[PDB]
Amino acid sequence: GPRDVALGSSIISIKNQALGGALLHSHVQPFPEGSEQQQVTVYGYSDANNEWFFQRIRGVEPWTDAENKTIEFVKGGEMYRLMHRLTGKNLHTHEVPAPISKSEYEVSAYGDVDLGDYKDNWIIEIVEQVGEEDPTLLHPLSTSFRIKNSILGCYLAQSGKHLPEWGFRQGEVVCLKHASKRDKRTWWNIETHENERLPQGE
Repeated sequence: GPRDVALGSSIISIKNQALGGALLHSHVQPFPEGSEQQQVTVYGYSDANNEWFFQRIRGVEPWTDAENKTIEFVKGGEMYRLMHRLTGKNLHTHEVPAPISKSEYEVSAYGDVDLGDYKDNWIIEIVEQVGEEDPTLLHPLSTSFRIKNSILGCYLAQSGKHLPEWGFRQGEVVCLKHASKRDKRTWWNIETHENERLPQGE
């Protein structure tokens, strides 16, 4: 994949860095309780349901494919939405107990490019850059980053718990309250990166 992730046109999968860390995932299956919205999980194999792309925050006009004039790069410290590619939904959280980790917040996929709320805005916080590439940008594999909800202030995390059979026993994803900086369940990296507009990164 290309070395720098772009807003909108970069298709990425995102891997958790804790032990047993897997790929951020969504599918057209609802939570049976909680908010009953579309599930978000982690999955262990390559799959089109692992594909996400970055979108502009709620509050400004969104990026669209017809925007051929400009390529913008995702920057540490800035806010973005994360869109599930196949379903078009926003990575979402809210003050709802998580399915298994009842003291944490449930994470779902909700809405679309136009519909949702400001809990779809996440701060991308870069916490480690391997190599001497632009420290402000996201690079596949070498960048570790955290995903902090702009409204609730919690961190996206692979909890370590497994969902029941209704979540195909995939891994629970939560928004951790009071996470430590060095809690690797809240550390993520770009695993795969696809973008036809960018120089390929050999």
